[PDB]
Amino acid sequence: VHMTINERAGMSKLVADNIIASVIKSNWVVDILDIEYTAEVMTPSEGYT
Amino acid sequence: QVGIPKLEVDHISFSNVVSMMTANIRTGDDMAVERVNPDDVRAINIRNA
Repeated sequence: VHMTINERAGMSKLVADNIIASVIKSNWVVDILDIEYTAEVMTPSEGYT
Repeated sequence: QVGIPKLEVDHISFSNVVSMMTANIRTGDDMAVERVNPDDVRAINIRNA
């Protein structure tokens, strides 16, 4: 399933655990459009802080 | 003939069949819910019934 989550509002936490669980076990691809993020590109030497 | 209802006549009957639960219905597994509030009060849609 290529699930699309336009908004996480009102979502059960149990359901969110379930969806990530299906990401891992059922190989779901879930796309959360609600999220905003800044990114940083680490060099391999500095690793993930 | 069919059996007359006991309530239908003025006799007293001191033996009767009584339906009953086999054990206490109050098992203590009371229902509980995950309420999850609106993210933004201004975004709420009062409209449309």
